[PDB]
Amino acid sequence: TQERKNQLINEFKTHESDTGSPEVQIAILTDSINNLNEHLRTHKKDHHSRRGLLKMVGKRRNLLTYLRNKDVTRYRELINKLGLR
Amino acid sequence: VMTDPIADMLTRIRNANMVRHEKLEIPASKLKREIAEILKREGFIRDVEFVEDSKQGIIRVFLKYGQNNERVITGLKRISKPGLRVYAKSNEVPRVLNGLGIAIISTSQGVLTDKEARAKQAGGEVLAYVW
Amino acid sequence: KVCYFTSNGITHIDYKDVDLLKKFVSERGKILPRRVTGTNAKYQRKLTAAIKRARQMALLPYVS
Amino acid sequence: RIDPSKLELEERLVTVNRVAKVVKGGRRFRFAALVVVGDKNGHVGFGTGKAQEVPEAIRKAVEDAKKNLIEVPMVGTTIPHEIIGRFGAGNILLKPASEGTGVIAGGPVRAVLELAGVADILSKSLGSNTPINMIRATLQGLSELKRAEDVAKLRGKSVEELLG
Amino acid sequence: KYEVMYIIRPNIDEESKKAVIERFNNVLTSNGAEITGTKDWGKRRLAYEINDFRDGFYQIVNVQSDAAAVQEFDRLAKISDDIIRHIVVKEE
Amino acid sequence: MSKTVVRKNESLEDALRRFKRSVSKTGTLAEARKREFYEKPSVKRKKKSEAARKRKF
RNA sequence: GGGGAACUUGAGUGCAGAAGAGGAGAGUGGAAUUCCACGUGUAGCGGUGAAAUGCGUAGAGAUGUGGAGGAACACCAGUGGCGAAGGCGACUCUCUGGUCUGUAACUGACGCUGAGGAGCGAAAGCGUGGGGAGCGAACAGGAUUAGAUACCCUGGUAGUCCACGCCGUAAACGAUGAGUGCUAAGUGUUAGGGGGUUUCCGCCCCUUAGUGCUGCAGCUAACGCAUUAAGCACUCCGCCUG
RNA sequence: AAUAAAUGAUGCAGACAGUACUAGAU
Repeated sequence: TQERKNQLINEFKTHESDTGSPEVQIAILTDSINNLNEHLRTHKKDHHSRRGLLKMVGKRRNLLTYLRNKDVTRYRELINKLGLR
Repeated sequence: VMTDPIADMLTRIRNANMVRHEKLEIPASKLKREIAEILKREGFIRDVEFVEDSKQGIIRVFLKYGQNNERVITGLKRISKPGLRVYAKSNEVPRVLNGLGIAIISTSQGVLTDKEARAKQAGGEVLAYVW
Repeated sequence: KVCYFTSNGITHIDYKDVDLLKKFVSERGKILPRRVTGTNAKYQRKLTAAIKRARQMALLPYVS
Repeated sequence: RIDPSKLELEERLVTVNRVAKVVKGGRRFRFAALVVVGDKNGHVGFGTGKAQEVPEAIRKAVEDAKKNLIEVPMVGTTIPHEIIGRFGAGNILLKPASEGTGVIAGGPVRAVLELAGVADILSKSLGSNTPINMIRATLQGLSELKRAEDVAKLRGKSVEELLG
Repeated sequence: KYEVMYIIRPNIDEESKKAVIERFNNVLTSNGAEITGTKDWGKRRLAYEINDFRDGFYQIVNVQSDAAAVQEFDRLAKISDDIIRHIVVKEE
Repeated sequence: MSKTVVRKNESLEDALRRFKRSVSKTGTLAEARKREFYEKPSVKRKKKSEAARKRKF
């Protein structure tokens, strides 16, 4: 912790202090969901973590829809960069 | 969310009347300013003032009690709700309590009361009643 | 009454404090209640944790 | 304010219900009297009374109603505006009518409106048909009425400025 | 940061106690766990009885590892008869 | 049982006087006397909120 | 309503901290029950309103030592805490979810609800393989009763536990759907923040979210609710029509 | 020299009707 977030921020920062950055939030949610699935592949019975992952995925989907409705160029760029297929 | 500013404005005013308060604070939208000025010129309110601040702007309303203990605005009620819109024509413009009250109606040419709309031969959203 | 941790401004109990845990635990060994010890809820929870760890590390008895 | 009872009144009863109180010996029967007292010039009142006899209960109800009179506007022999009373699950609406319609209401509301001096009113009960609650809701609706001149004085405007 | 405290059986000579201490320290450093602090309370009377002893030697060690030498120390102490009790706690 | 503390140079009932008073601060009267028959978890939990607050004991 | 351009109060990210029985996984624990072995030791032990069935002279119970195994975690414990709900209470550790505090730096409406659908889901129950200390449906026996296929007592299978899967029901209740705004007060309480003297200990005031009691207006058929509404209003969903 | 207040768990009691019953007036 405190390394993956900083790296993703430095990578997806459009401005010097751009931290809202729907793209940054999406990247953070993606990495968190991946880290969560890493341990869910073993502790299959942790349903509360599954609910948290569902919440994160809902946030991700809402952000993706907003970005697509706002700027399709940046939406496609984020797609090509992250591979969120 | 809140789904509408106007209905909450009217209900806040109604609660203020019930409690016999003297002031209020509202985000003061343009239509709210218009309704407040209409009520002012209609004698329902003592005085109204606008407070344009940085956040959004605020408006203060001073409830009126002309006599010992009497509520000028006995009751309010909204009609054109967000989901059931009401549009009235010039010939169907209603009158509140045989012309005793007043109902606000946004028309093709500015926001006007029932009598003003009847005189100008217009119609539109019946967005509130007053008794 | 008056609490001890607040009066002393102390920090994490540092369960090693066998004398403090002793004087805060009943003579029999049972954990004294909050209404008698005068401590706050947070300090009482930390006290329970510390006394349990101590009992686990043979620093205080289970039965007497 | 309280209206004085020194006026000519057309006291008229509505119903007399017989109640019973249970005791070791048995049921004790008492009579409950409902009466509406008022004049046809815009003043009326409601009262009730209880006693082991019919005439005594009637007298008590009349005496109580005398102390509970109320004034009602008489704009054009009718009401200035429509209104509804909602006293205790009893909903009754009252609409103004033309000069030739007449009083239209169920027994108690009709009696109250007649004894009040109003001749042309449209009514309809939308709740329980209990006479006590009917009378209470009618009285409440009549009390919540407002006069044109009173409203003009209150809102700092002229009568014509409101009527047109 | 992590903290480690364990108890050694009393019937052990000083040289054997030191040898066991160095053995467990080497075990901890098997991954590079720096020993940031050590403390030896010495001979203390246990509040309650254990397998065969009423007293023992208390040993404290401060460590900053990756939770692997921790498990090594745990499985070694649980097996070795030199140590009787032990617990690892986070100093956070 | 009151405690392991010994007292001598008193009467026979002087010891019982302090026995019956010191036995209150031990579970001999509550912990070892309540568990004579089972209590369901619900009533088990409600019993504390009732007694420890109402001060019926 | 659609399209275009700006804004932060709504919404969310970060910054420094805070609590919690939040979940899954691994290890550890000492009281207490049962059994076993041994030393001391006799005539009873256990039990009911009373009694008996039961165990005991092949030596019981009790006492003392040691071992074996299985479930739960006393005191702390408190309408205290967490969780969306069921629910979660010993200790240590690995992997993890959400929440609150000042947010103002950041994007600038990205928000609420949600038919259908998916997932989760007390206890009981079922299937596979283990395990079984106590408790204990069915069952056997001993009592009471006119009768007792019960309430009491003695034993006691499945079950209660573990890994996987299935079932998807409860008074699953606060018998009160989710979100937002407004609407007197006193009152304890949890985790925080700011201040008025004090380095403090501590007193007071203010301000956040949650948890409890009494109470104005208001609502209600009454009971009662009352800033955590069942008050005053808006949006969406499920349900009701002797 | 003084001197203490206790202790509490009670076993049994099954049924009663089909059709019946009071009013009061300005």
